[PDB]
Amino acid sequence: EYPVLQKILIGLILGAIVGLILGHYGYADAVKTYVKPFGDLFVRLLKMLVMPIVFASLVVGAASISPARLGRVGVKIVVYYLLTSAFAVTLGIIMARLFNPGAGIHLAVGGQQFQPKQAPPLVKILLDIVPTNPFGALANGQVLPTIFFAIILGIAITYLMNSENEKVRKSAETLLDAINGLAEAMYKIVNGVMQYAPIGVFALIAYVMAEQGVKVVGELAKVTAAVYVGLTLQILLVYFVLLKIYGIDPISFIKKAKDAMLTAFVTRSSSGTLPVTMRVAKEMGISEGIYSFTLPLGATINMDGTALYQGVCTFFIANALGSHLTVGQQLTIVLTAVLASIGTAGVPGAGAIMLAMVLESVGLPLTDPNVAAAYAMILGIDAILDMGRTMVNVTGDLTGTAIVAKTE
Amino acid sequence: EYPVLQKILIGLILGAIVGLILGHYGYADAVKTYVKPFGDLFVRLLKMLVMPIVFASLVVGAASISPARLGRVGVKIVVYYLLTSAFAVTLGIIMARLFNPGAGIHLAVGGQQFQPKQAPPLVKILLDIVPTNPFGALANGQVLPTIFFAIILGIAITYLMNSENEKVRKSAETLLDAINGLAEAMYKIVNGVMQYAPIGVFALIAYVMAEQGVKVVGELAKVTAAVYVGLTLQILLVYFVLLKIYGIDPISFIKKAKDAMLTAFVTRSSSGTLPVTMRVAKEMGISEGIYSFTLPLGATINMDGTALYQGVCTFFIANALGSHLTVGQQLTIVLTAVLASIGTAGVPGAGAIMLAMVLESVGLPLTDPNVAAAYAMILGIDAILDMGRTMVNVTGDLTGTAIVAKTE
Amino acid sequence: EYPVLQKILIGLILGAIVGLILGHYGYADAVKTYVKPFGDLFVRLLKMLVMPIVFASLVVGAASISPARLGRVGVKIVVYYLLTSAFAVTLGIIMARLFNPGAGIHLAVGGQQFQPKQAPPLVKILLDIVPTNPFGALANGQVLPTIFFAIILGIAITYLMNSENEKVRKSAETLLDAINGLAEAMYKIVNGVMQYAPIGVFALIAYVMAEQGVKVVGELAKVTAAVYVGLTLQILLVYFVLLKIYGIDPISFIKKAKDAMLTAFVTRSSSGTLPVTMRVAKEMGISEGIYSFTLPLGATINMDGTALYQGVCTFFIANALGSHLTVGQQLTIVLTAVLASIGTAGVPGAGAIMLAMVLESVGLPLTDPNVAAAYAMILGIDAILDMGRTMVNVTGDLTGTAIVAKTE
Ligand SMILES: N[C@@H](CC(=O)O)C(=O)O
Ligand SMILES: N[C@@H](CC(=O)O)C(=O)O
Ligand SMILES: N[C@@H](CC(=O)O)C(=O)O
Ligand code: NA
Ligand code: NA
Ligand code: NA
Ligand code: NA
Ligand code: NA
Ligand code: NA
Repeated sequence: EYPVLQKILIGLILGAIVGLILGHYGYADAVKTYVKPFGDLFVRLLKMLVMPIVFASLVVGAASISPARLGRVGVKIVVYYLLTSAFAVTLGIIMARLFNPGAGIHLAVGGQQFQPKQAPPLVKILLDIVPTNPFGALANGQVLPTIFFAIILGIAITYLMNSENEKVRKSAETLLDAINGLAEAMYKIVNGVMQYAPIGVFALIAYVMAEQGVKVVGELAKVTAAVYVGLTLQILLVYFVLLKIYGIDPISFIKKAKDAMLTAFVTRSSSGTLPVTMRVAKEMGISEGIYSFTLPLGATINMDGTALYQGVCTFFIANALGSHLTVGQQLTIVLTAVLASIGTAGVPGAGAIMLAMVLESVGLPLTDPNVAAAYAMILGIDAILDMGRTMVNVTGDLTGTAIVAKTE
Repeated sequence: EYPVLQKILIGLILGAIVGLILGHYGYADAVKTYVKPFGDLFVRLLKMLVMPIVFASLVVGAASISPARLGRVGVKIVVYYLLTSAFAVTLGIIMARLFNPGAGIHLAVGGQQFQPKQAPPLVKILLDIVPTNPFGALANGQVLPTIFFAIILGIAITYLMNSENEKVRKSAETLLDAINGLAEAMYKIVNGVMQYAPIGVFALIAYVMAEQGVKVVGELAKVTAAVYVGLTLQILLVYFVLLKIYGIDPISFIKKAKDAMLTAFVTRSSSGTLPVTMRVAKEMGISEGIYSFTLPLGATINMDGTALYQGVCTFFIANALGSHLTVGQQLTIVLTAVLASIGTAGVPGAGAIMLAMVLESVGLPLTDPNVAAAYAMILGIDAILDMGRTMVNVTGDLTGTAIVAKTE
Repeated sequence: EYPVLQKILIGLILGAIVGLILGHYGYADAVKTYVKPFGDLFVRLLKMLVMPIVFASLVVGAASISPARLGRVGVKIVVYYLLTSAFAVTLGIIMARLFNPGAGIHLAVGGQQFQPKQAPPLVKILLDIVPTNPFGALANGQVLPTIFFAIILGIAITYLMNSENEKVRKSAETLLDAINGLAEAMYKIVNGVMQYAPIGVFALIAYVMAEQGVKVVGELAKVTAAVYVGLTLQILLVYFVLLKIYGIDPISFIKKAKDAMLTAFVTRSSSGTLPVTMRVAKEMGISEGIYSFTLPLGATINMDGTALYQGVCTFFIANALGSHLTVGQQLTIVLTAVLASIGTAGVPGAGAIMLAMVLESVGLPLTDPNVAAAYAMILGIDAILDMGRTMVNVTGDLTGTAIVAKTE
């Protein structure tokens, strides 16, 4: 009974209210132990679907599309991704000069120290996209190396169709069918898991507002508004405009990508949201060729929401330490924050941990006593910011896929 | 050559003789390094078949029968499994009052103090039944999450069969067929492995008896006879009885379930016995809809043998510690042992580890010096006790499966 | 554009020359960070293919051929492998008495010490050949357990083809197809990756010669000649001969095993070369039933080149230490090095680590101050000796598969 998109808006509005109120009376722990378990289940059920929906769909996508098209799709979507993420930092820097976050605040030094993780070599990150055991890749996480093998196998399936033989032609047929069976099966599960969505959506914002909704006051409120307006200016001033330029109706696009966004926002897992956003692409008739490859890649590569968050936050820590950033340093963030955004995981809370890499680049390391105590205020409300981020991170990928789709 | 059921009975009788003799002359070391490995190969060979046989069969299972039907079957088998587990504890309690194991014996306090392995939250265990990577589930054991994803998968295939499409209807059929292929194959294998069964049976008891046969004398003899006749009354006073009331011939049931029951007794791994118990279920012509779900679920959930074991051993420790248990402390045993038995793994010797959980609830902890030296005497003959447990643990799943089967 | 078998030879010759030049002028680090990655990309690409190609092919192979044939092929190949490995050591010893590596040399003692790894019991290594989760076998490396289960599955698919049922016989057919689909699909992928091979080959020797080429002077040069002249005399005197005897024209055998021999040489992974060496088998038209099972087993069991290397080194150390080995100690190397060779991993540089095992049997342990400092000279030019080893390790697998196929 009842429409599904309504249930989520009701679970979202009611849950955000129920969270705040329950949380302001000090029931931060009563929500976590009682409410959260239902929001947890919603994420768990989705994660389930990620690996099969991604692997199977993309073998069929790479079998259906031309190997010259797939490669063209690739270069087009990377150029899109890179420029959207670059414009996203500058939008968060402009939002950090418009609003002033932590302008004249002096924070309690010596409270908490942090320890930055040494990032692995670029060579190793790049060579690691080619999996040495595809069964291993599936067996544990690893969407990117899966993407790679999938395409290669999909492509090989096509070459086995052109075969003179009959025994080969059929066995290649039999494989691709069954793989597509799983694919089609998965897209059916996501609907069923979307049926639980409202209950899960309710519980998740109830937890986030109950645990952190009470700390969105003071200079942490002004850093919050700087972000959410900045992200709102990313959806309108960038996506709505680039969809208008490419002749796609931007209003009915939000109609088609509603379920992805609300999941991304609440779930705060770009990775987790993948089977919803992938269905949302099939909803709007984009070829399994294109969206099977662009979405999972964009799940990790394209993070406009994160790119922006790391901008406004770099400025926050720079304002609450006294000294401002050079006009040459403002262009040194744009590069590193896009590099940090690419590198960030499609998992909850990973942006703030990756914000540490864009903090050394400007000159204020996270081992510095007072920088560390400033960072800890932001990490205090990170799950509030995380919600906006992920949603834009996800919206960005779908916007891209739609554009590449109309071009071909 | 030769009948196979006879071979296992010869391997069992000869093995337990050769083991008791060799072990009495102190050749526990020789039988461990020389004979036991042949009994291991049999165990290994069985484990092998579990993942593919469970998964592949249950996908077919959930597609084969109505999603409503599977639901009812579930509620029916859970109501079966709980009541049979609760009857099992009370039967062991009467067996621990009929006999007095550890009646007037004092033990050498301080030999070995045991240690708390903190249990995980039930909310987490329950949440853990949903697998976040179906591959990762299969990849490493994990029967329950696989049961989840399997049913879910199967159920989705059914929906693709009712599709208006042709390309969707065929590729879903193709998939169900391939997965059915695997299922069928793993049944064929378990027949093969069942030919090595006698050799592996021989070696397995030969080791259990060599290692622990001698110690089954004195008060430990009384506690052994307590358990065994208690288990015998579970089969004759509960299984034989409930099979009659439901209109299934108890003796033709025991004939068809023989291989399963023997594997279980010798293997002492309710979980390793799964592919034999699953074959046995198919041998009695039961539907893959029913037994594909019930047997793997019951392999972990329904442990009447473990429940009865924990019963008698609670009374054993209580008698060896002097003070008896109240009528309300005995009704407190019933509930905790049900939890402990369900919570107990289908792996060998695991119930003695969960016995500690049912000893905290009465008021006699495992870290208390003289309880710890009383529990060590039990752990000393646990392999002799484990054989019986596992056998009844597994018999009950088949009994329950058969009963729900006839009713449908 | 351009043939492949030409491109590889130009990459190897130009690459071995560019390597030696760059490294002699101290750029051994420059090659390692710049050139080497390309050569690693090749290895990742091949490795990708090993798990699906080995599994899918052998299930088809074992379903393709008679379980009596496969059994016979197995005993024929094991005999072949053990005999050729034994002969390889006796050839190495004859090279190391003809040449005198480390005759009049006395080394700087005490610089470096080594740590002998504790090898697990043979019974444990044998038992672990049966997997306990086939999905865990694939998931992480584990060619041998896969091999085992693959034959089993293949043989079961067959018995399912003889069933009176329609629904069983078609599902058995469907599964076999989809598995075969993948197998055919992987072989095409190797055709593609072999296109990158010359770029990979060029880089991989650039590295090896840059790092260790310059070290091949003095007494270390005399050992390198000893191993190579031996390995050559294994190719001509053992393969070219045993092939002619069995009636396969050797000259065209080398022609059709070119891609494998050169991948093995440059890549140094007997293991990672397998998808090339399995294709090369198919190219000369050997039955899948035979090479699906001989070649992957051979990758781990049959290492003529390693066995030879261990012979000529066991004679280098002993020469540097001063006191010679007995006639009965030479025959003690023959036995230990065949053993060690069988045990030695299909992975780059493993024979050297395994050389310790054969050294202890002659009475010169690796903990000994001066043995450990001579052994570090051998370990210095290892990649150099490893290239030749690996090639001859693989060639004997193809020679064995070829011979055994001709006898049927
Ligand atoms: N939850 C965010 C993580 C981040 O913003 O760093 C995402 O997956 O996009
Ligand atoms: N062998 C028993 C283990 C136990 O009951 O503790 C089983 O798996 O059923
Ligand atoms: N690279 C060699 C290692 C060895 O010589 O043991 C091989 O894979 O065969
Ligand atoms: Na994203
Ligand atoms: Na990212
Ligand atoms: Na059980
Ligand atoms: Na249990
Ligand atoms: Na080899
Ligand atoms: Na080896």
